[PDB]
Amino acid sequence: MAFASLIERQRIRLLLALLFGACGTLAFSPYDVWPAAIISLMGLQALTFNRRPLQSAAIGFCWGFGLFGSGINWVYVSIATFGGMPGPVNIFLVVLLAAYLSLYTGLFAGVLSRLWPKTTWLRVAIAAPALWQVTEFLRGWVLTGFPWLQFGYSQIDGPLKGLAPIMGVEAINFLLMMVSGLLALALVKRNWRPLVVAVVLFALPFPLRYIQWFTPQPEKTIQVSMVQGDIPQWDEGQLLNTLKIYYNATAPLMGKSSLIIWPESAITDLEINQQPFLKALDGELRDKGSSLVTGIVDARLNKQNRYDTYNTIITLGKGAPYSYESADRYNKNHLVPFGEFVPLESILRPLAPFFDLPMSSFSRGPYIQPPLSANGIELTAAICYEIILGEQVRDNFRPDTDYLLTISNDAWFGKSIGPWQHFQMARMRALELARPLLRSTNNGITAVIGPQGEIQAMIPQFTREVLTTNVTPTTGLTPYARTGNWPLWVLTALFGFAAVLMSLR
Ligand SMILES: CCCCCCC/C=C/CCCCCCCC(=O)OC[C@@H](O)CO
Ligand SMILES: CCCCCCC/C=C/CCCCCCCC(=O)OC[C@@H](O)CO
Ligand SMILES: CCCCCCC/C=C/CCCCCCCC(=O)OC[C@@H](O)CO
Ligand SMILES: CCCCCCC/C=C/CCCCCCCC(=O)OC[C@@H](O)CO
Ligand SMILES: CCCCCCC/C=C/CCCCCCCC(=O)OC[C@@H](O)CO
Ligand SMILES: CCCCCCC/C=C\CCCCCCCC(=O)OC[C@@H](O)CO
Repeated sequence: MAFASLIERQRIRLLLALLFGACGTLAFSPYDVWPAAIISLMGLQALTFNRRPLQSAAIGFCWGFGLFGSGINWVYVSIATFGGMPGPVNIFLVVLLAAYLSLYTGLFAGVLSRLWPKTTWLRVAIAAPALWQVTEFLRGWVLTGFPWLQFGYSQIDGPLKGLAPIMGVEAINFLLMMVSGLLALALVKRNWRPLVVAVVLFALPFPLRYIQWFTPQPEKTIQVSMVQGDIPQWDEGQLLNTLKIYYNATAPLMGKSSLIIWPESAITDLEINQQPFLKALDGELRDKGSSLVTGIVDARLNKQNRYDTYNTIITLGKGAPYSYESADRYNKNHLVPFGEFVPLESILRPLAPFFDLPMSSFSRGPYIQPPLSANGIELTAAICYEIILGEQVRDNFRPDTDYLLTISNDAWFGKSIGPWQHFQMARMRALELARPLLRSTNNGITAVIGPQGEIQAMIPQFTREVLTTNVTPTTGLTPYARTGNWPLWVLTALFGFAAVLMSLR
């Protein structure tokens, strides 16, 4: 009898949930098995059927734990290499992070069955997508958020990619949970009608993939070069060898590439301390008709005679004469949680011994900043983690933007799937805004993404290489570039409002 007790059957559901959760990791790069997203969501919606809320919440937690425990544990690579803590602590911190994010899938499951206990199409097709949209927003907002592993991104090369330029990637998250909900409903109820509807709703967006919301601008085509210095991890001697690598790789490209790009924090020294190098390089670039965009750390003295330390992008050369007082620059807005700041650190700071506090704290640039301009080219900039924040990138985008720009350094996570998941989401921005995206990294993944998310050029990871190719700007506004998120939030409110009112009836 034991195998069939009520608690054992609940536990079986918890194990299955863990498995279905882990299957969802296969949807994202480098695995790119986009059907695994539909499989993972079908289990989440099937295993929560006919459960009390706290049971369902536990199922949603274990589902998320399988998803995040298997799709985010690459953060271990950075913790174990630079954290200085024993192995067990490092494992525990990774488990901790996955348990934290699993709270939001648990919240989704608990709320879904509490308000929509019955196995309906309303539950799986109306309430679930609406509620999923809410709990996923909270995951990406609370404590500055971590909106990593959103199944919509797995459709970058899939049947539903045509929806992203219209309503953004969250619209794909929305439809996937609806389509997966109906498939789950068809199987447990062994009924063909929800299957047909799921197939229609899933296939209707297919032709949209062929819409080109943009027009190429051939007369503005240029040769761009992206230097992948592949620099490992307080030594001037090594900074000089870093400028040597970048200068020597860049010098033969001046006069040939109109735009040259070094990655995040390529110049591993304060801008204040490199005026002679930067002015000399400015002159050489200007005298050959080339421009350089580069990452750097800028400790800027402020009104209060203190230093705001920014993660910065500077410009030099033709159409961007370098100057410490230039406004042709970009300061990272969204810092990496636990990388560039610790959440809640401002509140709990007065109690910390001064000697234990970090030497410097990173400051944040404004949420909206103008495009960078180099050699007459408009570049909407995002640094590293910022490229995953679709709404933010779209609010900095302007109709005159020629290319999206992202520079980053993903060496912290070595050979793991992290950099690939990051690269995957970056491509969704190019598709959302119908602009080519230039992605310059330290040791990968360095690539040019076309206006429909396609990989147009790329150099392999872990190589000291220059990616040189011709790139063409685009003009035109996708429906999502014009609107942003609010169309889907209306649809989410319509769905949410209609579902909860019927649950009250
Ligand atoms: C068929 C039955 C098999 C039983 C369970 C199957 C489901 C698996 C998902 C479970 C995910 C667990 C999360 C723990 C964190 C991993 C970690 O410690 O980090 C590793 C990192 O060091 C490597 O980079
Ligand atoms: C600032 C932080 C706020 C974060 C927002 C989320 C709020 C949480 C409440 C609701 C959802 C989480 C509770 C259910 C999961 C825990 C559980 O039942 O575990 C069972 C499992 O362990 C069996 O093994
Ligand atoms: C330029 C503008 C282009 C605009 C294109 C965007 C398209 C987005 C809309 C897609 C969402 C439709 C969802 C309908 C739900 C039907 C349902 O719940 O069925 C239940 C039944 O199956 C139970 O048996
Ligand atoms: C009861 C409350 C429990 C709440 C959950 C606890 C969360 C634990 C996770 C902390 C460990 C993750 C460290 C990631 C390092 C990022 C990095 O490498 O930085 C890159 C940066 O340098 C690029 O600029
Ligand atoms: C003791 C304080 C307790 C505070 C409560 C826990 C808060 C949890 C929320 C968010 C934590 C997850 C962030 C992981 C960062 C890895 C990443 O994304 O880096 C990739 C690349 O972009 C870097 O270059
Ligand atoms: C009731 C019907 C039968 C139920 C069977 C369940 C079927 C679905 C799930 C598939 C199980 C595989 C989960 C792990 C996938 C590998 C992965 O995620 O690799 C991440 C790795 O890289 C860690 O970093």
